[PDB]
Amino acid sequence: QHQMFDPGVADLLDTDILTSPSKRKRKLK
Amino acid sequence: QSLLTLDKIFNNATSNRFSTMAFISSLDILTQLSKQTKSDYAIQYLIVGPDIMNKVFSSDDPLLLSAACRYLVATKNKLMQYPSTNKFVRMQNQYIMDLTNYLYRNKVLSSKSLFGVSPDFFKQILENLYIPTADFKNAKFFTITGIPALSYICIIILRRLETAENTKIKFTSGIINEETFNNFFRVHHDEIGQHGWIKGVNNIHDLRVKILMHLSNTANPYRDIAAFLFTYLKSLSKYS
Repeated sequence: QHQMFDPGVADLLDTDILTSPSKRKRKLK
Repeated sequence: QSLLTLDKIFNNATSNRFSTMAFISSLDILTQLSKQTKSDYAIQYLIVGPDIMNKVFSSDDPLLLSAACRYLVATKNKLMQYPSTNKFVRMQNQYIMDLTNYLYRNKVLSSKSLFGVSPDFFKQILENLYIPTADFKNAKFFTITGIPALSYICIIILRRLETAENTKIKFTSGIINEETFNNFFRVHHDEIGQHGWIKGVNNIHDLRVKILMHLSNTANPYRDIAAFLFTYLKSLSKYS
């Protein structure tokens, strides 16, 4: 698993965009 | 110098060669000031603080790194008559040990810190950083051929050395590292063993020394990095 963010800051950052493209597509339009 | 190094014009992403020209002009004036013995200036006016020097060491500009090495060479040759333990002599010692470790030693992870940063973070950046070949990952790109400003420069120098000696063998790989060097000797072992490549070189360290010989010639604006490596290295002190 590519944990790009530090665990201290990944809690408040929504990482679910990379896993689910539908979340990104509904956060664009 | 304080205004020039701010990350609003002089960055590692949005480049500005104007700021680099102003910085190397300031470094040239500092080198020409350090050679004047007759003027009794204060010793504190030749340092610029660590925060400028480590930042410009981190910057990927070969002319700027050459000017920084020139500044270090000048300030050490001025500081040799000064006492060996002052507030700024150990500062210059920190500068040269960090720069030599980043440039030739490849011992960054074993050091206490690099440019004021401990090597645990420097290793953690290497973690999750995918490399296609994991033969030698922690020492591949932390050297004279691994510097972003000096990676392809060493390849140009190697190609010119191949052309000068009329070698039938050309270094096909586009990166000079230990893995590529070992693979290059592995693929053409019997040709390397007899004739057809750069003479007097058998390892990657000898290749770096032979590169440093060509950077010391009177054809490049990168004289000062070769002199810096030839000065503050007892192994390279005989090549001056």
